[PDB]
This record gives sequence, C-alpha cells and structure tokens, in this order.
Amino acid sequence: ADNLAEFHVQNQECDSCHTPDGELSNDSLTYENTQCVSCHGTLAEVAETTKHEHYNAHASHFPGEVACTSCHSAHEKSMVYCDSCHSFDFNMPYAKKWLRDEPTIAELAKDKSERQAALASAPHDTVDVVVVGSGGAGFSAAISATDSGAKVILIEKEPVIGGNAKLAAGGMNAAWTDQQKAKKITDSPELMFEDTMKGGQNINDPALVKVLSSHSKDSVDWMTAMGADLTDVGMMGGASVNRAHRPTGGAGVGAHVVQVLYDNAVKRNIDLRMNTRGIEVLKDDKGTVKGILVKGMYKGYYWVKADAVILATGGFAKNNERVAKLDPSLKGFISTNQPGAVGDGLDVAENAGGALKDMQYIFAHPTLSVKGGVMVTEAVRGNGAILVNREGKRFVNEITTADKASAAILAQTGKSAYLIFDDSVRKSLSKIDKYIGLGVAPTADSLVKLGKMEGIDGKALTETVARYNSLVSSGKDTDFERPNLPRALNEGNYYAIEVTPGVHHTMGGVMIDTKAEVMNAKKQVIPGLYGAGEVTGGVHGANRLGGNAISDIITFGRLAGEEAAKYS
Ligand SMILES: Cc1cc2nc3c(=O)[nH]c(=O)nc-3n(C[C@H](O)[C@H](O)[C@H](O)COP(=O)(O)OP(=O)(O)OC[C@H]3O[C@@H](n4cnc5c(N)ncnc54)[C@H](O)[C@@H]3O)c2cc1C
Ligand code: HEM
Ligand code: HEM
Ligand code: HEM
Ligand code: HEM
Ligand SMILES: O=C(O)/C=C/C(=O)O
Ligand code: NA
Repeated sequence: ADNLAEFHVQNQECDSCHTPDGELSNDSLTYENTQCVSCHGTLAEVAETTKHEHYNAHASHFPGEVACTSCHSAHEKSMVYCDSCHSFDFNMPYAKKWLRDEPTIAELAKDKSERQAALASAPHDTVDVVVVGSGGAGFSAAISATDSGAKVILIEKEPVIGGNAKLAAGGMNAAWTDQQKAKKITDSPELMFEDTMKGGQNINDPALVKVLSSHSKDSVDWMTAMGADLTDVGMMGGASVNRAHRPTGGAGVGAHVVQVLYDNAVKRNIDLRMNTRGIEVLKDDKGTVKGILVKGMYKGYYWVKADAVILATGGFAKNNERVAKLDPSLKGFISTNQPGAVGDGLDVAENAGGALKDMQYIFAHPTLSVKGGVMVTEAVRGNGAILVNREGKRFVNEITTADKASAAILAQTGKSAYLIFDDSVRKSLSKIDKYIGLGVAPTADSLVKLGKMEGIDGKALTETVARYNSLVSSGKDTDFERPNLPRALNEGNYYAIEVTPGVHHTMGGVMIDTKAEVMNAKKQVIPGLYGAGEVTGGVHGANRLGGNAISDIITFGRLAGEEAAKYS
C-alpha cells in the first residue's frame, strides 16, 4: 500500500473510520480517532506492542490524550512528531522525514480568496471569549473565564496540546507559600520582586513585576486546588532563596501542570479545538474586537463571533532567522523549543494594532545536551552540580544568570563544558533519571575513569571535586563566589553531561497593561484584546530568571480570563 487508508480498505469499508455522511467530524478528528481506538485500543494499549528499552513512540512525556492522527494520517504519508527534537530508531508505517513548513501570516494573504468568502458567511459559532494557544497561559485563561461564567472556545494550531509549557522542568517561582513554610524556607513577595528586577537589569516594567510577585502565592494555591502537586521547592539561578516549586521528588513542573489544566478543562466541558490556527483578529467599526478568523487544517477558514480574544501563543525562540536579525550572535544555534514556537501569534497581535517591546532580549540557555540536543534543567546545578571545562576545572559560578553562564561556557575550549555531579545530587532530583534514560549522562565509579571516558583531564578533575567539596564544607566559594553550596559531590558514582548554549525564550513581545489588555504604540487599550504569557513583553526585561516564566503564564493567563469574562 502507498498510504494507511489504502492498506485498511483492502479489507474494510470507508465507514469503518468515517461517520455516516462521510464528512470529517471536526478539526480535531474526534470521531475518526475514536474509530482507530475501537479496533487498536487506547494509546497505552498500543504502547504494549512497541516497547523499546529506553523509548516508546506510544508512551511519552507529552500530557493529555494524544490523537493517533497526530502522527498517522490516512490518505497521505506523515511525520513522527518526536523527530522534531529527537532522532530515535523508529519504523512507523507510511512515514516521511520531519519537515516543518508553515506559511507565515503574511504569506497567507495568498488566500485572500477563501478568506473573503468565510468573512461574508455567518459566524460558525457565537461565544463570549476565544482563547488562542493551549500552553499554560491559554488553558489558565480558558478555565478562569469559564469559572467566571463565560462561554469559551480554546484553539491550538498544533496537533498536540501544551506548547513549550509541557516541557518545563526546574519550577514555578512563588513567594511566601505554604509549601515553602513546610520546608522551612523564609521568603516574601518583596524579595521575589527585587531578585526579578535586578536579574532583568532593571529594564522590566515594575508594574508588571508587582503583579508577578503579589499574585504568585495565589497562583500556586489555585493550581493546587485543581489537583497540582507543587510541594518540592528548589533553588535556581539568580535567586536569594529557594522558591522554584515542582512535584514531590523534583519531577518536571511542566508536563504535570499541563496535565492538571487539561483534566480541569475536560471536566468543565470546554470546547477545545486542535489543528486550528488563529489568523486575524476582527474588529467592528469602532475598533473593538468582534471575533477572530481561524484556519482549520481539515475544515478550512471560518470565523467565530465573540466579545473578546485572548492571545496566549508563546514566543519565537524556534525561529532562528527572526532571532538572528535581533541578536546576530545567536545565528546557527540549536533551540530547546517545540516546532511551532515561531512568533506567528505576535504577527496576529501587531496586525490588530498591538505594539511590541523589548524584542532584542533573547534568552540563550547555557545547558543544552550536546549529545541529545535537548535542554538539561538548571535545577541540576541548583540542586548541587558543578561545571568543568575540558581541562578539568571550574570556570564559572554555576548559579549565576543565564546570560553570564552562556558566555563563560562558550569561552571554554571546544565551546562546551560538562555538568559533574554524584548520586546524592541524582537522588535529590528525579528529573535527572530522565537524562540517564536518554543516554546523555555517562557514569563511572571514579573521576579518573569518568574523565578518561569523556576526554577530560582525569587527575585535574579529581583535584577540582576535592577542592569544591572543601569549599562546600567551609561554606564559602572563594574561587567563583557561588552563593549556595547545597551538597558535597561524594556519594556513590559520578556522572558527566556535555553541555553548550541554545536558543530558549524570547523576553520581548506584545505590550500589555496590568489587566493584560493589549496596547498600541500610543499606549491606548485595544478593547476586547488581551495577551498573556511568553507572547508578551515587559515582565522579564533584559534577562529572565529561571522559574519566572511558569509563574508568569499561570498568573497572567488566569487574570486575562477573568478580565475578558467581566468585559464580556
Ligand atoms: C524545554 C523548556 C523548559 C522550560 N522550563 C521552564 C521552567 O522550568 N520554568 C520556567 O519558568 N519556564 C520554563 N521554560 C519557559 C516556559 O515553559 C515557556 O515560557 C512557556 O511555555 C510560555 O507558556 P505560554 O502559555 O505563554 O506558551 P506555550 O506554552 O508555548 O504555548 C503556546 C501555544 O500557542 C500555540 N500557538 C501559537 N501560535 C498560534 C496560533 N496562531 N493559533 C493557535 N495556536 C497558536 C502554540 O502552538 C503553543 O501550543 C521552559 C521552556 C522550554 C522550551
Ligand atoms: C485512522 C485510524 C487508524 C489508525 C491510525 C490505525 C493504525 C494502524 C497501523 C499503523 C497499522 C499497520 C499498517 C501496516 O502494517 O502497513 C494498522 C493495521 C491494522 N488496522 Fe488500523 N488503524 C486505524 C483504524 C483501524 C480500524 C477502524 C480498524 C478496524 C475496523 C483497524 C484495523 C486494523 C487491522 C486489523 C490491522 C492489521 C494488523 C492487526 O491485525 O492488528 N484499524 N492500523
Ligand atoms: C475508500 C474509503 C474512503 C473514502 C472514500 C474516504 C474519504 C475521505 C475524504 C473525502 C477525506 C477528506 C475530507 C475533507 O477534507 O473534508 C478523508 C479524510 C480522512 N479519512 Fe478517509 N476515506 C476512506 C477511508 C478511510 C479509512 C480506511 C480511514 C482510516 C484508516 C480514513 C480516515 C480518514 C482521516 C483520519 C481523514 C483526515 C485526513 C487524513 O488523515 O488523510 N478514511 N477521507
Ligand atoms: C492510539 C493511538 C495510535 C494508534 C492506534 C497507533 C497505531 C499504530 C500501530 C498499529 C503501529 C504498528 C506497530 C506494530 O504493530 O508493530 C504503530 C506504530 C508507530 N506509531 Fe502509532 N498509533 C497511535 C498513535 C501514535 C502517535 C501519537 C505517534 C507519535 C507520537 C505514533 C507513532 C508511531 C511510530 C513512530 C510507530 C513505529 C514504532 C517503532 O518503530 O517502534 N503513533 N502505531
Ligand atoms: C511523543 C513524542 C516524544 C517521545 C516519545 C519522546 C521521548 C523521549 C524520551 C524517551 C526521553 C528520555 C526520558 C524519558 O524516558 O522520558 C525524552 C526526553 C526529553 N524530550 Fe522527548 N520525546 C518526544 C517528543 C519531544 C519533543 C517534540 C521535544 C521538544 C519540543 C522533547 C523534549 C525532550 C526533553 C527536553 C527531554 C529531556 C528530559 C525531560 O525534560 O524530561 N521530546 N523524550
Ligand atoms: O529548568 C530550566 O533549565 C529552565 C528554567 C526556565 O526557563 O525558567
Ligand atoms: Na516575551
């Protein structure tokens, strides 16, 4: 057979997969995926038949219910979504090599044609609020508007939910929580605000940073009431005390928080549409929002009539061409992001009149795995790991800010460095087990052996760990001044992870005020239009602290949903 449908119709009728009239149920292909499942079983049952020791196409870290048509199309060859970040040995029937080629909003002008007919038609749906983007900000705003009494439609352009938010690892910053008090940490919204401003070189908008610090406990309480586990609190770069919250044991905050938000939307019967791209915000004759034109992958163009539109589309760190125009030093670097994080949401916001700010400030995360090409969390250093160069020595304060960490690594021989830690660090953070499963953390029972394995001077590395453990012991790093020294590297085996910098987060974006209303260049509100999460600029200034973006999307998403519901 040349394709999956052809294969099955050798022994089955068209209605084994299609509805009685044959039309596709919707852009999420709900009815059609139910038919795949009635014969093959759920995703978990199929995964029983495709096990591999350390990976499995049908059982991954992605949260929610991943549709089969995400990777298996019927009438044409299709791509394995996992190939956008990894290179596992896979053999999916009727596959083709991963290639992302999505037209820009500008290029979709070509469809003037079909777009005009859609806009001349009656709205396909009439609701109060439309949220664009199924990341942490978009789910938060959809739930909060629904709880406030508004009828919502939430759209996602990708086949799977969660965007970059489902990948988060190290934590969600918040201050003065019940969770901190239980671990005996002392902190305050005032200290979180100060760390944040100084971390961002005082470019941040102070009014947005106050919303960030003052609503932070409330956002952790809201998530926990909905079923989240945020009881583990860790340290991240540039913070005065531990304040990065995550599940018990040090698991990834990201996949868990998005699973909780998805379960909660499903319980409220929230109309969630996949493979549906927001294209153009529509305004009436007095310039207030009247709806949004969308492009359904399977259904075509249509518009939804509504009082308010909330843009929660995330950043553009996967778009290296746009990144390089703003920061020529990052051209050619690998990204940590999902394949659709390209900035099309920003183009939608600007075409609607929104102005942008702080676009030149791009976060380069210092520690991508050279071997695996994926982010390695900053919590590995927060929980006690060190960095060494090819000469076997320390060269930087490992919990300094992302900008300084990346420069110091690129100044080392070969332009990369190695995280070094032991089994005490490994056991304090369950996420480290995931790196070991991926095959990017070689280990040995002595540093001489480890060094020999990875090309690091063995006797210098042994001396380096011995000296660092003495500094931990006495409580002061006189070589590089790391202010937090939580563990000696001396329990069980040793591990090494080769790391180098990659493109990760864009701190600029659409201008919003403290009620998350989008503004134009004269600082006027555009009525009915909201922005929440990494699509916005002004919260993080010149350098974002680790843990502050998950805090941002929950706070600003929830706020935007409440404000849109009230507005109408
Ligand atoms: C690997 C990784 C780990 C991270 N770890 C952390 C952490 O531990 N702590 C932290 O503070 N931050 C962390 N960050 C940053 C944080 O996860 C992101 O800043 C956050 O994902 C922004 O969430 P969001 O809701 O704004 O956008 P996203 O979560 O990116 O979601 C936006 C969604 O919008 C959809 N979308 C875009 N354009 C359109 C359109 N036109 N129509 C419809 N849908 C559209 C996208 O496809 C996407 O699904 C991490 C980021 C990554 C990549
Ligand atoms: C879009 C929907 C579906 C998907 C993604 C899917 C997936 C697949 C795949 C990947 C294969 C292997 C193909 C090959 O070896 O070339 C397959 C085979 C098969 N499918 Fe489907 N399927 C779908 C719908 C269905 C339905 C509705 C039925 C039954 C009425 C069905 C019954 C089977 C059977 C019987 C086989 C042969 C192997 C076996 O006996 O399990 N499938 N399917
Ligand atoms: C000869 C039998 C079939 C006919 C005439 C038929 C007809 C069609 C048509 C016309 C479309 C496109 C609809 C649109 O864009 O509006 C479509 C799409 C689709 N069909 Fe079929 N179909 C048949 C068999 C199957 C089978 C056997 C399966 C599953 C194994 C299947 C699953 C799907 C899916 C998932 C889509 C969405 C797009 C894609 O994945 O290619 N169909 N079908
Ligand atoms: C319940 C949902 C799904 C169904 C029913 C389905 C069905 C199947 C079947 C029948 C096979 C053939 C394996 C065999 O029989 O040896 C297969 C293989 C495969 N599927 Fe799916 N699939 C689903 C979802 C997905 C998703 C979401 C993805 C990607 C994230 C995916 C990617 C693949 C890959 C890569 C293979 C080949 C596995 C390997 O080489 O180890 N599938 N699928
Ligand atoms: C269904 C699709 C995917 C599968 C089956 C998969 C598989 C895996 C596996 C086997 C690991 C090692 C640890 C573990 O066992 O969980 C892993 C880790 C990782 N993957 Fe994926 N991957 C998928 C898609 C992606 C994509 C598209 C991205 C990036 C946008 C990504 C980012 C990462 C990261 C950052 C890690 C490191 C460990 C962690 O943060 O938990 N993965 N993945
Ligand atoms: O876990 C991390 O390395 C990323 C933290 C962040 O981007 O805030
Ligand atoms: Na931003």
